[PDB]
Amino acid sequence: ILLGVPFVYNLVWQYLYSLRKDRAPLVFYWIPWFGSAASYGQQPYEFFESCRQKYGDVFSFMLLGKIMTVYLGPKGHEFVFNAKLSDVSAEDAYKHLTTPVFGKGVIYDCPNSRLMEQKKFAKFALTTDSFKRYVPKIREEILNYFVTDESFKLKEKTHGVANVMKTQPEITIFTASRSLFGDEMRRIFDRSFAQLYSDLDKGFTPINFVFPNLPLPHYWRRDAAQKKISATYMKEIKSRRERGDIDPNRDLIDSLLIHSTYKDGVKMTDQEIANLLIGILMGGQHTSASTSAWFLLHLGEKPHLQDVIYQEVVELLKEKGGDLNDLTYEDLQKLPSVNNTIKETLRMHMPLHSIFRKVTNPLRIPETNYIVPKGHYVLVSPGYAHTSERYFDNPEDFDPTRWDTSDEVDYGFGKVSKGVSSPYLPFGGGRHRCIGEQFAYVQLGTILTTFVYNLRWTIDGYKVPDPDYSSMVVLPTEPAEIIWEKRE
Ligand SMILES: CC[C@@H](C)n1ncn(-c2ccc(N3CCN(c4ccc(OC[C@H]5CO[C@](Cn6cncn6)(c6ccc(Cl)cc6Cl)O5)cc4)CC3)cc2)c1=O
Ligand code: HEM
Repeated sequence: ILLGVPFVYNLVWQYLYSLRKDRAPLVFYWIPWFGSAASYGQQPYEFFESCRQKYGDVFSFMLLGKIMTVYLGPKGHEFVFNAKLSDVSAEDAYKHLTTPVFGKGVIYDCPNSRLMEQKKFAKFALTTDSFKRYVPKIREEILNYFVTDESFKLKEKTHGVANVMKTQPEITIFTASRSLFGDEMRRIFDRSFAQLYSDLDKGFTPINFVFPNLPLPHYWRRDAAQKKISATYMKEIKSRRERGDIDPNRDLIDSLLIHSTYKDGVKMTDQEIANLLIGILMGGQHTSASTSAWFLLHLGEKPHLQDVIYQEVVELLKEKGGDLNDLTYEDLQKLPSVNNTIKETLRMHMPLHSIFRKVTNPLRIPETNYIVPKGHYVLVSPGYAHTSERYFDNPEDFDPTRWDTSDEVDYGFGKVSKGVSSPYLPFGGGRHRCIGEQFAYVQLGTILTTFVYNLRWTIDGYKVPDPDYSSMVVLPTEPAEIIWEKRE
């Protein structure tokens, strides 16, 4: 009867909290501590609506013992994405997840001042010039999946059925490796190095937000996975240092080697660079492999859209008389089917759905008397707004064409926007703004252009998969496959 005992107190307390006209409204739930982890972790945009139809734009909900004050729409964007440091912490929300996976010292295992420069150091491999050297590497890597991978084998076969839960994560990590990390880190993925990243993934799971370490196999296998992979990168670092092979514009390992001394002259360690390398590779590999998976599916549901984005690239190549191997970075900038498709795929399917900070001193919510106390979490969600009749009409319609017809601030890593209020914020905003956006459109952009150029495909049933949210990012439920045929 320690069933009534918690029930009666958590129940009676749930009503207690109703009183305070200074605390945002809270969603009801029957389980103590567990809260709405059910309804939210399964379909959270419905859940958001199922709360806005009741409470408007501002509200809260329990989540595995932790409070999550929400704020929808461009006003929520300003409230969380642009909070300054003395009220919200982005590390105190993302720490227990990313750190055990990437390693100490970097990303969220350091103060914000540190993180700001790591994002600056990174950006030295993310320039207009880098992207020109990456396009053909990324492309040729793709084509090498098309010819050597059992899902395609385009030099033997002419029709097939490729799983996008396999093709895209492998193509994504292979193209990221080959371009960001260079040829030896890519050649070393022949080995089931991949198995080590599989071991690292299975411990990069939302459950880390509460259970980041406990004595289980995939926990210790993740710990060991991070140790083996950093030391691999720590080995590439040492081997190109002592070789004198540090080329300040080529890879991201280079660029990180050069620039990795802080404002106060303090020096990132060899492992700290390796960990940050791990985070970068893993973060970008998830969010990019997802987006290419979806725009592969959606183009298979509306195969007309492969033909738009196809004819666009042959008009450019016919002006160059130069085949696909002569399709450059600046040519990506002139193919708006590709970019709007990616832009649309990111509207319909932003990879992160919730975005947290934790509250570090009481924070007054604007035009309310609600104050978030030290202890609760804030949650923006550019995703809700990405698929609301409020901000886009026919959010259901995968419409790449819909994309036709404030100055700046620099927190540390180059100039970003001061404006956060756009309904469309796939890459976030503020000091935690993403730095791989333009890079992602070079990847997704070459994946996409290469696929369409060689492959025409459909998806059987014209049923686009339902989305899953068990995981760190949002992915199609399998069987998520594509029925393809060589174009020639
Ligand atoms: C398991 C039981 C089941 C019933 N259930 N019950 C509840 N839930 C649930 C709850 C919460 C969540 N999540 C979803 C994921 N979410 C989340 C994911 C990523 C994230 O990322 C923010 C930061 C840290 O990681 C990166 C991701 N990234 C950004 N750009 C590219 N990747 C990041 C930033 C920088 C670097 Cl270097 C790497 C990375 Cl990974 O940004 C924040 C929140 C938290 C809530 C999912 C399911 C369930 O599945
Ligand atoms: C389509 C692909 C991507 C999407 C949709 C995406 C999304 C996001 C979002 C929403 C944030 C803000 C998180 C917050 O404010 O809480 C963010 C930040 C970030 N992203 Fe991306 N990202 C993508 C690609 C990448 C890639 C390829 C990389 C690395 C090469 C990367 C690295 C980062 C980093 C380092 C941050 C900084 C977070 C911080 O400063 O705290 N992202 N991203």
